[PDB]
Amino acid sequence: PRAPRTYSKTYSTPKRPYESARLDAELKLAGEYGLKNKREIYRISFQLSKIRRAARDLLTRDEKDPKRLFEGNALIRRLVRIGVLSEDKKKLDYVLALKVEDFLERRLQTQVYKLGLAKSVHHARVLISQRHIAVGKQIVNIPSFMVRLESEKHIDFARTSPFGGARPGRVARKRAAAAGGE
Amino acid sequence: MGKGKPRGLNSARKLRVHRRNNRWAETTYKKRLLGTAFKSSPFGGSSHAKGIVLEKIGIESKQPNSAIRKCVRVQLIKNGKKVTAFVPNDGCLNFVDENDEVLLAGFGRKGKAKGDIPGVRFKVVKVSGVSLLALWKEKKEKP
Amino acid sequence: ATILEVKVVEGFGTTIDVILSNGYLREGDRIVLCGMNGPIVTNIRALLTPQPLRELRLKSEYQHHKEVKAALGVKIAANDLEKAVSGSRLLVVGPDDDEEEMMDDVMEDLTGLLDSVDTSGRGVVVQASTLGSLEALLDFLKDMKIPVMSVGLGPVYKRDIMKACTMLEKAPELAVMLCFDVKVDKEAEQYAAEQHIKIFNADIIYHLFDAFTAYQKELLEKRRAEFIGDATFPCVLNTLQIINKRGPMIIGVDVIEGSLKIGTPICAVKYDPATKERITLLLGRVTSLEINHQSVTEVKKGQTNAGVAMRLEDPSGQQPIWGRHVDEKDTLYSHITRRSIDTLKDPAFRDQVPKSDWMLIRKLKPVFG
Amino acid sequence: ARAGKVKSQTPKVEKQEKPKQPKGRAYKRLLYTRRFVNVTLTNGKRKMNPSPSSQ
RNA sequence: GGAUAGUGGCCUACCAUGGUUUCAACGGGUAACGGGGAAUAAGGGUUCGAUUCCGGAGAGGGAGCCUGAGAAACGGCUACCACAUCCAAGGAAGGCAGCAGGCGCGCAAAUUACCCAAUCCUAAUUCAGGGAGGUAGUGACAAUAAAUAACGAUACAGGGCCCAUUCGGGUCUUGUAAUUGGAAUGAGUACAAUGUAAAUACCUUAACGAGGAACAACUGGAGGGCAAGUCUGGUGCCAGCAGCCG
Repeated sequence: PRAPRTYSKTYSTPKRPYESARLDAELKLAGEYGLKNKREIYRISFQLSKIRRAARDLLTRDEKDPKRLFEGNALIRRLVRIGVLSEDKKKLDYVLALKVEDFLERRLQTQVYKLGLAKSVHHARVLISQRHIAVGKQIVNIPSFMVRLESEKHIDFARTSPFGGARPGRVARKRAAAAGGE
Repeated sequence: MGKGKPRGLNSARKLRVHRRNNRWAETTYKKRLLGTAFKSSPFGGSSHAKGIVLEKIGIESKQPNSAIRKCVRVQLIKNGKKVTAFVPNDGCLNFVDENDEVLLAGFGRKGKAKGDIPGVRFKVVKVSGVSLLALWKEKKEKP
Repeated sequence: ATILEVKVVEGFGTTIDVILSNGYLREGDRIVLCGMNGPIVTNIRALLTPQPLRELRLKSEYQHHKEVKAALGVKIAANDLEKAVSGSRLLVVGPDDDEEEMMDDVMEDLTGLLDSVDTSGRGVVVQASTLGSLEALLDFLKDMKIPVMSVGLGPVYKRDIMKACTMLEKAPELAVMLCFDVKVDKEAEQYAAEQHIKIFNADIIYHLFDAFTAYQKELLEKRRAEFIGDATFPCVLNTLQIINKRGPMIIGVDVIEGSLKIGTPICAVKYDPATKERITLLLGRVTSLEINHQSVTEVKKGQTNAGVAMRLEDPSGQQPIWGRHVDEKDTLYSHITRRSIDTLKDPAFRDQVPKSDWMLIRKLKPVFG
Repeated sequence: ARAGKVKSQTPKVEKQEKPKQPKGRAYKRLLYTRRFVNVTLTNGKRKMNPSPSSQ
C-alpha cells in the first residue's frame, strides 16, 4: 500500500478487421523492414498519433503567445534531434505530415544495413539479437532502439564477441581440437 | 417553428424532468432500473451457473428445416429451478451422462431463442471438470 | 511409509493417519502419496501426536511436533488431498527424482475396490466419518440388496442433500441419507423434509440398516396393496332371482368361483353360439353389495349360503334389458379378455395373486376370446 | 445412429510427414515474396488459394 | 431553571401556536458507504467508483460502564438474546470483517514459509519489540521488451536481355532441394564472484550447449456480412452446422 505502480498500454488496434487495401499496405512495410508482427507497425501509429494531437492543440492557439511557442519549439527540437524531421522544416505545420516511413527508417534495424555490415536486411536483425553491435561502449540488443542522429558516428562491431578479437569459434572450437590431432 | 420543447434560459427543470419520463420507453434502461434480471432470467443475473441432470430429451426443430436437436433437462443448484440446455457437436451427449454435474452458459442472444430451437435459451459447456471440446477431441478423458 | 485412514477433522480438513516402519519426517518436505483420480504431490501442513493415549476414539486435542522419528503412528495435516485412498505408500522426495510407479502399483488396488457405487444407478447416498468404515458399509449394503449410487465423507450440508435428489421424480421412495457417525447442520436438516428425503442418522451401523428397512416396508406395502382396485380378480355367478330390472339393476347372484370386488367389471355372455360375440357389456362394475343388510368386500369362495344382492352402475353404452337380451338362466362372468393381464405380474406382490391361484387364468380364455 | 453417426462412420484418413513451416519473420517474408515480388500469373483478377483446372 | 468541558429544547416547569409543502415536503426502493478518481473518446456526453490516498461507520446482535489527557475500547469489562467449548457433572472459559490456514456458500479469489537489513513506529528508550512493513513461494489479473533460424556456392528453373543470321554466351538478379558447408546464439545446465539479514532470480562469465529426426507454435476460420477452396473421399431432411440471412 505504498504507490500503485503506474503502467500504460501503448500500442493500439485498427477499427475494421478485414479491410483488404490496408492489409496489402501493411505487408509491404513488413516486407521492406522485416518486422515480425503487425504490432511493430502499430508501434509507430500510436506514438506518432500522440505527436499530431499535441500539434493540433498548439496550432489552433494564437501565435506569438506563451505555451504555443515554448511547447511547440521543444517538440520540434526533439524530432530534429532523433533525426525523423529534417533541419529545413522547423515550422510546426510540417510535423503534421510526417508519415510512418520516416520513423521506420530511423532505427537500429535499418541503419546497420545502410552502413554495410549485415547485408540483405533480415541478417541485420539476427546480428543485433545475438549480442553484437556496440554503439557506445556497451552492447545494444533491441531492434527498436531509435538512433539519436549525433550517436550514428560510433556504430561499429564490439571489442569482444566475433568479428572483434577475443572470442574465436564455437563452430571453430570443433575444428581447433579436431584438426590439431591431424 | 419553435420545435415544441421549451428553449428558455431558465427552462432547466422542465428539460431534465421531461427526459426522466421519456427514458422509461427503452428496454435496456427499463430492465436495469426495475431489475428483472435478479427477479427473473433463471440465472442470478450472472454469466454461468451449475446444475444436475434429470433426464435427456430430444427436441424438434422449427419449420423450413427438419431435425432433432438433442437436449438435457437440468436442476440448478443455487436457485432450484429447472431448465432445458443444449449439447453441441456430433454425439457428445454420450459423454454428458445421467446424474452428473453440468456447467451451463448463454447462447449469445441476450435471452431469446437461438436459430431454430423452440424455447431453448442455454448451452452445455463442462461436465465434472472437463469441457466437451476436450472430450470430443480425445485429448484427456472424463474422471 | 503407509497410510491407514482418511479422517475429516476440524481445522485441517482431510487428514491422513499413517503408520511408519522406518524413516524421518520434518515439517516442510513434500510427499508423493496416491489419490483415487490423481497422482498427488504436496507439502506438510502440520504434524500431530496423541500424548500419549488413543489415536482418535472420540475427543480431539493434540501436541505439535516440528520433526518425528520412526517407529510410531501419526496424523499428517496437509493440502490438496480431498481424495487420498487408504493403503497408499507415503514416499518422500528431498533433492531428486519424479518417483511415482508405486502409483500404478497401488492404483490397481483402488480400481478393484470401490466398484459397488453405481455411478448412474438409482439411489441412495452414504456419508461416513472415515474411509475405512465407508468401504465396509458399501460391502454391507451390497449383500442386503439395497442399491447404492453416490458416496462422500464428512458432515452433511444442504449441497450434499440435493446430491441424491435426481430420484425425487422416479421412485420416489429410493432417495434417503444413510449417515455413518457424523453430524448435520440446519441449514441441512432445514432442507431435508421440507422436500422430501428424509435423513437416517445412526452411529452403530446395523441400526442404519434396520431404520431404513423398517421404513421401506411401510410404503412398498402401501403400493401393493393397494391394487385394490383397478386389478380385476375374475369370478363366476349363478343368477338365482331378479330384484329390480333396471335403473338401477339389482340381481340376486350366488358366487361359485373366485373373488369379487367393489369395481369388478361384469359381462353376462349371450352364448354366441356361432359368431363368438355377446357383445362385451353388462353396465358396471358393482358399487354396493348386500348380505341381508351388510355391504362387504367380498365373497370368496362360498362364505355365505344365502344369495347376495348386486348393485350395478350405468357407465358406458346401452344396458341389456332384462328378459329380452339376458335372463335368469344366463351365468354371469367377469369382463376379463386380454388387458387385465397387463395388471397381472406387478412383481414382488405376488401375492395376491396367491399360490392356490390362478389356475383360472388358464381357463380364461376361452371363455370369451 | 441417433447420437453422432457420422463421427464414427466416416473413412479414417490420417496426417502426413510434411516439411515444417518456418515461424515468425520467415513466414511474413514468404507471404511478401509469394504475392508482391515474384508476381503470380493472373489473367483477369487475382487468386490467393488456387484450384485444379477441371470440372 | 437543570445538566454539559462549553454553546442548544439536549432535558423539565409555566406559557405562545407555530414549522415544512408542486422551486416536489412526507413516505417507498437502492443488487447505495461519500469524494480524490477509472472506462469509453470530434464537440457535447453516457456508465462505474467494494479496492493501494483523505474522511466516516462497525467488531456475532443490542444496551451499559471502569481506568486514563483521549474509549460507550472490544487482540478491556457487566448483563440479556443467538451460537458454542471443557467436565471427575461441583462448576470453569468464550468473539479471525489482524496474519496465514480450514469449513461452508458458490460461475468466482494464494503459503499454517524466511526476517526486522530497508520504510517507519512505541517505551524509562543508540541496544528491546513490531504477521505494521519487507523477502521468497503460488500467480496467462493487467501491462513493457521480443527466440523459432541468417548468409553462401552448387543442384533445380524463372526474370532483365549486348544481339533476338536458329542457337547461346547468362556478362546482371532471383525464387525453389531431406543437396550441403562453414560461421553464430541463449533456451538450457554450471566452478566462482557479485546479489542479499541469509538465500533464490536478474546482470558478468569459467567448463559443457542445434543441425531438420530436432531445441518441433498454437488459436480460430475458408457460401454472403468479411480476408480466404467451385478440392478429392464419406454422409444422404438423418447425423450436424448456423450471432443473422440460411
